[PDB]
Amino acid sequence: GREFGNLTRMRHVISYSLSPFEQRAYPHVFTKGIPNVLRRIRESFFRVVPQFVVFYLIYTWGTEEFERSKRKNPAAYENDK
Amino acid sequence: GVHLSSPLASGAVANKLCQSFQTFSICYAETGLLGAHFVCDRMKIDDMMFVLQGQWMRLCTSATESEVARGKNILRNALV
Repeated sequence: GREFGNLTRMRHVISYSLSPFEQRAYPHVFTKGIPNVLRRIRESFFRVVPQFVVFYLIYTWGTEEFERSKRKNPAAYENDK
Repeated sequence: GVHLSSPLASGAVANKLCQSFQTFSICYAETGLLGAHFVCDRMKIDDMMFVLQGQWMRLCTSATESEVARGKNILRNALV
């Protein structure tokens, strides 16, 4: 079960391969590669991105509220007189 | 004999690797096919490939005259 000699029992399968020296290292990396990457990105965009956008909104508001708190209070001095 | 044979055949029976093997050169009008052919038990394929390639590499160098002389006699006898 841990040696290539005996791992599983398969039947009726064929495989075809070519030598590394008989083929290009970057085949269709301009017409077929980029579109596949775009498919990958698009297929998982809405599953991740939006949550991290919420994080950014929480981060900005926080900082804004923190600084907003340190501003002096005109309502604590109107009557101080 | 267990080790009384060509080096590959001697290895074929030292750890009981091969069940049979042969060498061939199928020539055509403009091309051909050098190589070898062998049967294997399921758990011994890797060893036979290692030994076979070693002998080819050993022939690409380290070629003793006596071994060549034996090959020539075999070829003469087989041809006739």
